[PDB]
Amino acid sequence: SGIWPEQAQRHKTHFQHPNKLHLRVVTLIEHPFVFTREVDDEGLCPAGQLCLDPMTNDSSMLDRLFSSLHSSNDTVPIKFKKCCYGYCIDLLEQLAEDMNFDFDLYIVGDGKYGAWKNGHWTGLVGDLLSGTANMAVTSFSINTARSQVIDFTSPFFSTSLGILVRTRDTGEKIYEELSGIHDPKLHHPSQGFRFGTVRESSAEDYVRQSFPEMHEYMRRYNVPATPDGVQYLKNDPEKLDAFIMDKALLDYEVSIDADCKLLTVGKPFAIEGYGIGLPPNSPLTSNISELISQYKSHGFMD
Repeated sequence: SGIWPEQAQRHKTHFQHPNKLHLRVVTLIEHPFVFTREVDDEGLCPAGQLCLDPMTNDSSMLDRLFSSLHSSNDTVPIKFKKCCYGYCIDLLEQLAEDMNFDFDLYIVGDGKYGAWKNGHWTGLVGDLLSGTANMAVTSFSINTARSQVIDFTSPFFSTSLGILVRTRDTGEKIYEELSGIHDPKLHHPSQGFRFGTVRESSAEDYVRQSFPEMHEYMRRYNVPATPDGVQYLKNDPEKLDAFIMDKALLDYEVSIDADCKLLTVGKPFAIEGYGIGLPPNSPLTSNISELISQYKSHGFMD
């Protein structure tokens, strides 16, 4: 008793087996990808993952959270513990099972992508450039000037930008006959067409770098998050009109729309791609690429 590996495998590996490599993975606050909810009285997540949100994008805070999670102190408060579940959690679990690495995932304080602000990068790009975060396996659109500061991995899902407008009540029901970026009514507000986008996102930076003259309305109509904007659009007072975002993020919102008003129309344009940020000088990039290729070939990711 004590020397046998099966009898001793209670809190450690089988027999001097290399445990999961502790990595720093970060995710967003988007509900279609990770549904932020509360924990039970025991402080665990049976269906979701033990994701922590400190309400701040501080490197020391996440360092302390990872130091407390590795040890058995369990000093995290009750209301700080969250249960994240969705596509990102399942993908991270599959990657951890197929590559044997630690699936510790924390919630970023800001909850957005992070565009060029104050002459630097915020959100996830700032954490990737600082050196704290090691992987960025989540919804992350590849921008023009953003893919040159960090090494994006192979996009697991070829996403695109999709216009999300409401069906104006008219004798058939009419709507916004938009064709895409080349549409004339998209650049100039057609009869006071309010422009709205996600704050500190890739599409926002793309619009600011392409045509900054129409970015004032988008900056003044910054929404806190995607579900908040969806709920504001579904509300009776029509405050915003344009909700251009990724197609995969808005598909879940259109599917659960009980009002049959929000829908994604228009031809697929501006292929962004859900990239994965990863700092250079890392041998795990090839393994992640091979795993993504295997998932796309087998079809289990779909």
